[PDB]
Amino acid sequence: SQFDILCKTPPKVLVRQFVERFERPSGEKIASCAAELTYLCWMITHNGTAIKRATFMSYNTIISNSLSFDIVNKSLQFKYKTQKATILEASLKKLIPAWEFTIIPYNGQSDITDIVSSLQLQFESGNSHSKKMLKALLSEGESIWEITEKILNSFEYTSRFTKTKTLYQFLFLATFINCGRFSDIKNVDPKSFKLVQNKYLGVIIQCLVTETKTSVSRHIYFFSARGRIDPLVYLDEFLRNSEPVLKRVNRTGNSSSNKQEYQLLKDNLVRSYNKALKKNAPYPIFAIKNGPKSHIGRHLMTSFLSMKGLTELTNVVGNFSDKQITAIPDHYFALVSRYYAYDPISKEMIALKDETNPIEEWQHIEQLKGSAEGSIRYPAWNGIISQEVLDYLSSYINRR
Amino acid sequence: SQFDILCKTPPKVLVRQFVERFERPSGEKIASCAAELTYLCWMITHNGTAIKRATFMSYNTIISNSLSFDIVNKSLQFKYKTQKATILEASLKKLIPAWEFTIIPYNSDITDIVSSLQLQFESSGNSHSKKMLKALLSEGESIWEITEKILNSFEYTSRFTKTKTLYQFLFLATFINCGRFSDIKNVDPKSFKLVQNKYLGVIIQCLVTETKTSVSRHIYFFSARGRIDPLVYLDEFLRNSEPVLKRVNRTGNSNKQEYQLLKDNLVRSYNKALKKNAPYPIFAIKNGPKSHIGRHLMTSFLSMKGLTELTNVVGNFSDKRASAVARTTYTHQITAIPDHYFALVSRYYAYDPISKEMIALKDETNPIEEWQHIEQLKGSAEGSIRYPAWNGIISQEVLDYLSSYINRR
Amino acid sequence: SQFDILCKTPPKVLVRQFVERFERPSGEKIASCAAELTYLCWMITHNGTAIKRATFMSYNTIISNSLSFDIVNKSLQFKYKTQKATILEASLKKLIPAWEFTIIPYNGQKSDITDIVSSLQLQFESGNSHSKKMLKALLSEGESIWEITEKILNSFEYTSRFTKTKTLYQFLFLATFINCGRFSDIKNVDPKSFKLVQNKYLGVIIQCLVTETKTSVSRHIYFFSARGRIDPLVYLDEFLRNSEPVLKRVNRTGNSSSNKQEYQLLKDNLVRSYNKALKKNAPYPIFAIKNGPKSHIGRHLMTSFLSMKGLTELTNVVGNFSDTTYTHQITAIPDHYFALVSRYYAYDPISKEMIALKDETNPIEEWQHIEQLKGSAEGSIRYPAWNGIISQEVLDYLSSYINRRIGHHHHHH
Amino acid sequence: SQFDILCKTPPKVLVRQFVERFERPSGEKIASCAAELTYLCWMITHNGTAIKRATFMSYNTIISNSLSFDIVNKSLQFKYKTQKATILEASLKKLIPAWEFTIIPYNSDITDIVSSLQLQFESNSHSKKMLKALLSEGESIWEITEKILNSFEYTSRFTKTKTLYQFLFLATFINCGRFSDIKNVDPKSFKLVQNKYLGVIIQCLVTETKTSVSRHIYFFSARGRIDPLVYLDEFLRNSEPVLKRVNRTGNKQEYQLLKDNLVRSYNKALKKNAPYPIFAIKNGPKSHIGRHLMTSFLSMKGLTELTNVVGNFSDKRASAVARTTYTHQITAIPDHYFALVSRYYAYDPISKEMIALKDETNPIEEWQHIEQEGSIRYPAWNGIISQEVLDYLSSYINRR
DNA sequence: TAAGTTCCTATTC
DNA sequence: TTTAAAAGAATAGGAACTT
DNA sequence: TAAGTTCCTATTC
DNA sequence: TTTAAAAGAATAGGAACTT
DNA sequence: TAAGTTCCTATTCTTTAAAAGAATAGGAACTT
DNA sequence: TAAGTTCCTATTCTTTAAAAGAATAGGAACTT
Repeated sequence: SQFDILCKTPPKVLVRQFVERFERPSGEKIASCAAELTYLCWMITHNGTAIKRATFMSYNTIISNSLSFDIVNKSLQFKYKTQKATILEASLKKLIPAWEFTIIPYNGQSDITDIVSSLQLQFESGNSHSKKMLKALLSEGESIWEITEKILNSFEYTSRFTKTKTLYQFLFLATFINCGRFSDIKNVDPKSFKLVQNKYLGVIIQCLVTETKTSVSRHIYFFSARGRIDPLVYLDEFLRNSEPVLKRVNRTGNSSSNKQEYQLLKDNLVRSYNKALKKNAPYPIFAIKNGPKSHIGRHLMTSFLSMKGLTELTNVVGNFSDKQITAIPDHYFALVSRYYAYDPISKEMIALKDETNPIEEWQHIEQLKGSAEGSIRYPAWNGIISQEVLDYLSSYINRR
Repeated sequence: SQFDILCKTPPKVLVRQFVERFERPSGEKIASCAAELTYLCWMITHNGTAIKRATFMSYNTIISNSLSFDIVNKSLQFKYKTQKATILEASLKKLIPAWEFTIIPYNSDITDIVSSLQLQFESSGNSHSKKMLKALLSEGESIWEITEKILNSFEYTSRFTKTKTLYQFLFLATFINCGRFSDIKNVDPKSFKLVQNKYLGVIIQCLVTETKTSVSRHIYFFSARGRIDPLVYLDEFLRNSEPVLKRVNRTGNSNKQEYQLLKDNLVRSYNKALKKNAPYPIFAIKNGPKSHIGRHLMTSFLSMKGLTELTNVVGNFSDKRASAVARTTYTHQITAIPDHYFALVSRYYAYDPISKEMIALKDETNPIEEWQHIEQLKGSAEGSIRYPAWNGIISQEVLDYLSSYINRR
Repeated sequence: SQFDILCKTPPKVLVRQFVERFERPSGEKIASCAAELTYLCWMITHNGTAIKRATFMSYNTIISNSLSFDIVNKSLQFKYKTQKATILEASLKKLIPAWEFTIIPYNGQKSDITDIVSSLQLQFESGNSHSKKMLKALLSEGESIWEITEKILNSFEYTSRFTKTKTLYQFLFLATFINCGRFSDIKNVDPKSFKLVQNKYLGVIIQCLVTETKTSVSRHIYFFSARGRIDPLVYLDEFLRNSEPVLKRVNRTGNSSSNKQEYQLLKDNLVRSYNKALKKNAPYPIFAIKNGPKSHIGRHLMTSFLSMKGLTELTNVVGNFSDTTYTHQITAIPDHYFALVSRYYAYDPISKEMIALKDETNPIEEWQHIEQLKGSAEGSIRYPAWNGIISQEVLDYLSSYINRRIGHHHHHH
Repeated sequence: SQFDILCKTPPKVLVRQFVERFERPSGEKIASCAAELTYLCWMITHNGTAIKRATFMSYNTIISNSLSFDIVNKSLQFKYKTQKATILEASLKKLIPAWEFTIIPYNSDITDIVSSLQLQFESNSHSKKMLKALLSEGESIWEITEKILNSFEYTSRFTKTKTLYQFLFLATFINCGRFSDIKNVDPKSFKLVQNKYLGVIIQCLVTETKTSVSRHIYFFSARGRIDPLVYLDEFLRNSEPVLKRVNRTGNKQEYQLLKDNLVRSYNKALKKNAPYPIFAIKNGPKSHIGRHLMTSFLSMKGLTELTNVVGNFSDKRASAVARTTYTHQITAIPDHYFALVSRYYAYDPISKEMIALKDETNPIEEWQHIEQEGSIRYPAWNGIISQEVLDYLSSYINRR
């Protein structure tokens, strides 16, 4: 990819390659300065700070779409998300004195007559059909859990391979359960899996994601759930069909010191996943272009919590901005696991008289040792995922 | 109304009518550009976004009160709630180059300040009202006693059965739902449904979309033990008022709703009435709560019973415990008033702060069991006959239920 | 006072009197425009909003000290706490076109090395920070907060010239300590707001309300039984039987009298004599320092007491330091606060609960004994000057507690 | 030291010496204005307020590293932590009109950004992880404490250094204080203070703390193989009062408990005798280990409420107005804290109580036997440390 | 087969 | 999706001596 | 006869 | 001492008619 | 020697403002 | 009569932006 090449190219070389384009003013050469120009405009406006893959990608597109130049008057202009265009224009000139640069703001700073004619148009005959469907999804009959199962099911046969089937369901259920984004699941450090105690379910599986959108680390969980949908089961299926992925570098920094060497899922999994979700459209919402896809899980849990009147948890669970890395309260999992119910009147979690009590089953599992069969059931993750974890999951699975 | 005419006038025409005023500079013409100017300043600062009736009304008043101009120097100024006055001034000029505009922040001149002070000095903000409400509450009478007394103050003083019916309905409705006037008025009569409630069997639910914070909420009506029965007042309301055509409330032009539950002006006569029959001192205070009393009453009721956790949900308050973004684009489902809320307000149950439970009052009549007796009852479609004006508008399932409940008593 | 006259003068008249000063340009006339000018600069910069007595007093002084003018060039300048000097200058001119005004910031941009140096050079060779030094000592040395409180309280016992002043000083001091309030917090109490309020640790305590506080955030002022030689109820008793209700002083230009308290608890000038007294009978060094805390001592003491005991969470609430329903917002003090300050209990850091001292007398039970016999409206007889002002329920309670204290057979039947 | 000389030099003289450097523009003279310039820039930006040793040291280094000048154009520039460079530049000029000064923010141009990036291209989290490891492994806090304490037992070259290291370490742990918290103790403030659990404990006072918020330092009898009183005894009988080093350009205090340079020697020692891996890490905690240990101890025992008080962490409950203006008495460390750390008791998280460990020796009763000489055992501190204290310690020791 | 990927561009958060 | 950069004041470390 | 007051000015919050 | 100012969108009120 | 010292430099922690407004403390001449 | 209406004006609630950055969704053209 372009970004990968950028990261491979030495700084001095980049500035070199950029300058060369202007010695023998060629349309073929100046029109390919987009990547380089992006890098430069950033390095300038941020004094050397590294640039993230996504951000670079975005800006590079913006520059490409706006780049225009006059080889005769030695002038060149383009758009860039910045407000100190001057400082940037100047710095650019210093690198290529002969030329005159013009940075055009990406954001508009709105003529009446247009606004009017546009209004006049509307008068005669928001455009968020996406929000309309999302309301329906939740507004009609089915409960959140019913919708979850149905979506989860839509991949069951439509998938071409067991791996993809396994991945889609795992990813979807994972996103819902943690109210996380695709990346929150994908960037998990497989080596961070641990067994953590929870006074309601005994123990739950916890892993860590560092490379999140807002760069605020958060935990991702997996736990036993009462009913036809059991996260542990899908985690099991996931593990026995997929393998660790080398952490893709996503920023120009050269930092090779401390960092995760692996990641839980493949970066491109999202494309196929969305493409799948799009086709097997279990609900209308998924037919809408640019409508939520992999995100859906996020929106679902966010709604679930708001509906249950537990918005206090929303922030913690969904990892947002509020006023060690903050952990999810014990009762959250109690609820989502379905072994308990939230009582509005007293505000406590009440377990369902259903026979199986998660706590007692963990104890039965915790007891009988001498069964490192976990490392035998999950060969590809052996040596990667804590054995204590692999053994627990393995047991739980066999033990049922 | 002016706003209605604004909505009826085609955009190009508005800009037309505005420009004309400046070709033959007349005082009679420039002094009437307020409405148009309001619309324009908005459209400009919001890039075509529609403007809401109330907001337009407000701004239009502000412009009217501040509009001043010099026909000779071709200059014109006025106040407008904005901080990017320049952008606005410029855009205005482009439409009428000859003139120079000056937008003054709504954030004055001494002689005015003075005369105004001189005025105040001679004649003998909301603090008094809050104190009076606390009084109203801190004296023998319970929330329900106060509710009944107010409800009664209209019983005789009203000039017509309709007005009497409307006032009581509105008041009780506002209290019961902890809603504002508008929360009751903008209900979509076509959204009435029967919804189950584990404490009362079923309750009537309707929907309001056009709320102050634009966050939709539900409005309810349910059987209540005691002298005051919401269902009864709903019955009286329905048999004396008729569906109201939904007033247009924004310049836009479409998620329709042809009707609304009450008349927009009902609030004026209602407050005027509440003011005169002043059942309590609080109502004598100028600018003191009027139609808002209902809301304050229930808010107090819940707090006093120590259930402030519900207050937010019932009063439909923007919830701040969840990220802004978590709200704006990730939440897609109206929060639900918890079942027990109605149990309490219905008076068929009581709240035990210690056991955190709803203790049914041994009153003979059991809400749940009576609904079953009513639900069994079939064929009797006397609902559409009892509420002719709402027939075809309000779900027949609802009209039949109410009708039965009423007759069945 | 000048401020009172300002409030009595009709707006149009003020502007009148001000303008007149500039028609027959006289030094005797222009030099007396300070009050008027203060009022005007405020009304202008605040669009008619009223001005508070203290603020007016302050600004008027600042203007008086800086006012200067040229009758020939028809120019006049002065300092005023503002940053939009221009808007102000203009508005002034419009009122008197002939003249040119110049508002000078009270708080300029703000020095020069050589000065800084010579100043340092001065110091190298060789009362506000000395204030903080003494306050630390006061608390740092032996004595406990309660010991210091008693000692100060006593310093007035024999140095006062009248029983009333003695009574007032001790009441005020103890009141300020107990509520961690300022002089004004005690002075502006609405005598008509006294009420009996329940407290799970002491049975009941006396509560009153102050609205006119510095930060305009209302707060409650309390009085309660305390175990030991210092009993707030006793000093309240002495206070009430020697002082009378004070008509509420008007403290803002508003004409509004429509609704407001007609009485205030203490006299505005009490603070002068009180500080003067505290200054002389200087029970401790701290009080000798010029501009050092005087009536404010109470506030510092309690703040320190709470910090020392590690209960800073209460500090804000009790001291009313700034940080739904249709309600006059006033946050109250948690029940346990009074438990502590009353001395009938102790704070246990390990569990965070209040533990009563096995001392025989338990306050709750005594309130019950008092609550039982009523009908003895002996309160209105003991506090004649407050009768009809302070709730009878309150006067009767205090009265009983007092009698039921010194002893008497009828009060013990 | 330079700073000491600064404090010894009269203000007028400093400004004198500074000005002289610019009359006969000499590289040898202008290049030595760093100290003086530091002082001045401070005095200017703070209107005469004194400057602290550490702060002066830091700024002086920054100026030295950036100072550059042109004797011909009579210009001089340097970096300084400030944002009102102009005001400063001006003031400087007024003192030496002929010259033009340029203050550069300490906290651009492409070629620099580039070369800097080119540099990086070619070439904190670990320490925290290592501490967690150190903690999350069999050995209890007290076991770790003893082991570290022992690592000096033989590796030390003198009895004094051995004595000092162990004392300092145990002191830091016990009080959850920094090096300075122990070093700046006023030896004349030692007292006997009552404790409802241990009878009495030794209390001293530190005024010159980092946050300038005074705090108390304690020493008390502890059950087990590690007894603070014993190490205090060893300390006292091998070291002696240190003259309080002046730490600001300006409130006497004739002595301090330890030597300012003790920390270097101590860290160097801790580094070599590395009892644990953590100590091998460059820039990893050294003398700071004690605080971290206690901080962890309290958190682990679930008593974080105490942490703030014991560690003297700036309180954020009471407002700044409250804290600044109206607070004049050091928050008292709760009695039970010492009960715990002394090991004569245990904390019951459920009953919220101190459960005395049936150990035979009762701390309270032994104090009484003692309460029912010292100046001869601690000659160097005689007349300095309260006799009441020296006698108590002396007894306790002999009575052992 | 295309569902799956691959590597940008377009949109949304 | 988010929203505190920096001054101010310690605690490590480096290098060359010292006991 | 000085502690108390009155009504500003100076300082501090 | 305190420290979010203001745009945006309801709910009261005033005045002159209607019934 | 090499741990232990000096005396800076390099790193890693902790705390942060300014001024309009509105009290409280003090100065003098007067009251009692 | 005045309560009840109109149609603004006056008051009193309520919630906030904008944009640089960083992901997720979609378009075309290859792969198992």
